[PDB]
Amino acid sequence: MDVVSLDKPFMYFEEIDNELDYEPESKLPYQGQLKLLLGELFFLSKLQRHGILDGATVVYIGSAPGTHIRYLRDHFYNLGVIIKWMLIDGRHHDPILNGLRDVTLVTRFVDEEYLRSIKKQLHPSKIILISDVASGNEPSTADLLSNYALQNVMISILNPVASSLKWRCPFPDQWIKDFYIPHGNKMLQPFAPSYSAEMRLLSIYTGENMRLTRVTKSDAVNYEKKMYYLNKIVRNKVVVNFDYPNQEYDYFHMYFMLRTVYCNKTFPTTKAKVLFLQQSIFRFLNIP
Amino acid sequence: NITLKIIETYLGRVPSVNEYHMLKSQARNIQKITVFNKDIFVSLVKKNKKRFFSDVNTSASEIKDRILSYFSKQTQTYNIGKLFTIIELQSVLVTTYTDILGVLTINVTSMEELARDMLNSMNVAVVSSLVKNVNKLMEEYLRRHNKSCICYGSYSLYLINPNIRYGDIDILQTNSRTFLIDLAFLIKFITGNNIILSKIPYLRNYMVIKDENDNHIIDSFNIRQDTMNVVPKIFIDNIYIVDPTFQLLNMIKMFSQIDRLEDLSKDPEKFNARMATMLEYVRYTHGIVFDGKRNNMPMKCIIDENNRIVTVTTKDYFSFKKCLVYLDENVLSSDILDLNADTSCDFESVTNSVYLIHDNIMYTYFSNTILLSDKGKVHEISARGLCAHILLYQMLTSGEYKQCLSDLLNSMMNRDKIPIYSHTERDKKPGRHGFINIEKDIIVF
Ligand SMILES: Nc1ncnc2c1ncn2[C@@H]1O[C@H](COP(=O)(O)OP(=O)(O)OP(O)(O)=S)[C@@H](O)[C@H]1O
Ligand SMILES: Nc1ncnc2c1ncn2[C@@H]1O[C@H](COP(=O)(O)OP(=O)(O)OP(O)(O)=S)[C@@H](O)[C@H]1O
Ligand SMILES: [Ca+2]
Ligand SMILES: [Ca+2]
Repeated sequence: MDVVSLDKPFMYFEEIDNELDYEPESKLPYQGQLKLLLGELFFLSKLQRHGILDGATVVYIGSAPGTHIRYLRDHFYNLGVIIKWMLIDGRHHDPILNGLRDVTLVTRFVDEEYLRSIKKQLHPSKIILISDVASGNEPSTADLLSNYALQNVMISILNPVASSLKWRCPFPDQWIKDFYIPHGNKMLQPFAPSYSAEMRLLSIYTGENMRLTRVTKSDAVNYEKKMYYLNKIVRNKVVVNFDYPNQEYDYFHMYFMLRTVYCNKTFPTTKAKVLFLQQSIFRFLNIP
Repeated sequence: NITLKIIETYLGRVPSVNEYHMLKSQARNIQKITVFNKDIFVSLVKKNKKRFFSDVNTSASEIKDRILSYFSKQTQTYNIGKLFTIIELQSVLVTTYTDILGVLTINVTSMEELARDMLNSMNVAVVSSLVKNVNKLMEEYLRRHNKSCICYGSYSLYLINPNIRYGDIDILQTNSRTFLIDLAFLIKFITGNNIILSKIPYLRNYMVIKDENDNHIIDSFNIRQDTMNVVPKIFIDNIYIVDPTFQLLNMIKMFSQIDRLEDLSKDPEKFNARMATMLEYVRYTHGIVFDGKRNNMPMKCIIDENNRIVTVTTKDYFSFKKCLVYLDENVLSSDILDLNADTSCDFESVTNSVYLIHDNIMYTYFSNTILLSDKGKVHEISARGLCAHILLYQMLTSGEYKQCLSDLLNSMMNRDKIPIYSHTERDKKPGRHGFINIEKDIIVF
């Protein structure tokens, strides 16, 4: 009919092995919070796994309202991972983040000056950066470029050991000029909008070497086609060899993310663990 | 509504606008604190003092005041940050003290020569009394918390060989912080002296309690239930100890660290006893024969000094052709991400490294210095250390390791000392020195 069988979902952009010409003609409640929750839980779990999360200060820029962050915070807190959360945004965060000694809420728009300020304040704390900065229709290429310039500024000043940055390449037909972004893995996001080309650039820095790679209009053509193929073909399929209550691709993808998450409760099978985590997450986000 | 009355009672005054807003969400834990019977607690702490700290001369009255004083210091604290701290720490006592500290109140000598032989070939380089009390308390602790606290090092070997002398008791726990906070308070209340809990950056999930004068009291490494479940353990005297076989493996990896060899020369006798005890155990437990025969062990280790990666040809003993051992953990972590590998096996402080088998190549990190016998040449002491590091993984995953372990030990026999020409440095591990300062109402991580 329109089903498929896969060994695994596409975890990173580089894995997508096909393309389709985009076509200008191209659901869950709080699905945006679920998108961020899964991606960050995945990112932070990876850092926990490789030992960099331990004792770190997670600096989150553009985190408001940040309801989902209260879930991440309790998850790691209950695993006994010591973390200092610093949530920064021009706007206010959800009240459930208030009254917690390990989380600092800062309401203010970041600029170079401010970034330098908290770096002095946090030093010598190991810093983990997560950026979800925006700027109302679809952002212009000029706004996106301004955004990536700022994210680079964050990295260069804050000198984080690892980062997760919002990454959506300007569309081909709206190219301005080439620009640079940190070297890293471009993590695909389950539950992102139907035709979203947005992903999460994950980087683990090596000493004083900020690696910067150029993004070209040619790369833009590629981003648009690969993502269109993924959104149009792959994400619309039901995965038949995926033994789960919901065989939708997005749930299949989610499963490969949640299976990497640690839990002190012991389960018989990975499936039982992922099921528990999923319910726990949906329950928390008020998703049926 | 009821929240305000909770907060007002807790603070012993009427909540200012800011205070009601800030503490509003903690209303639940605060009530738990207020409702907690402070008399039974004073009783509990006293009972504890008599069984484990009788030699501490302080008034039962002196104890009571310290305690009641702490459970009411909110009524005199107006800084919101300090308040959040007091509430956090008080809750740990209210919710966990009874379960943690409350419960507390109800063939070798033959291998000695083999040990000297092995150690001599490697010899080529160049604290408050509260511990006596805390130590005795941990002896009982290990017995009442078999599932959440495991022992290793001296004490664990002392239980096997009473001749072993031990200065402290090394433990891994699934609840270090809660435990350390509870213990810190117990000591604070009995002693009256301000202890500080601190977290060390270059150690994984590590925390230590030091006294008013920075004297070491007790430390602990935190591990998740996953890790605790896979750590090779043995049941002895109603306590779990890390399998002496696994500890032997770590000792071998440990001698690769320059500092440790320097310790070996200062006092060779200290290590003979522990070495011998473990050798004994393995021979008896795994039927390992000690003939100077063991081939392919010291499996070729080639250093690429510029990229700081030691290649270990393992195709003789394992399914994976080789094992790339990184000396910089951040480089390993980044390279693993580049491989799109999301499920590297982590064992935290137990191995101080992740292990990944990808396209039949193992990727891992070595946390000790790598000794060199010559330019670009790995010293056989480090080669055994690297080999031992890989075997830890085999043990943690119920894989094959017996023959290799036999080969490893036998290769340590009848060896001529080889001088150390140089060594690699460990990678630097960034981070702040965190701490909890009870009397100052400060928590900084
Ligand atoms: N020290 C205490 N202070 C206040 N409430 C307590 C205390 N101990 C127990 N409780 C209360 O009694 C219940 C739990 O009893 P337990 O804490 O498990 O046993 P226990 O009386 O502390 O035994 P001890 O440790 O044998 S020596 C809960 O309702 C607690 O709130
Ligand atoms: N640098 C290291 N590398 C690998 N393993 C280590 C290292 N340091 C310690 N270990 C392991 O942890 C064990 C205990 O640490 P220790 O401090 O040596 O305990 P201990 O020798 O029993 O205590 P004392 O004061 O010397 S009696 C050692 O026997 C090793 O197996
Ligand atoms: Ca010890
Ligand atoms: Ca110790």
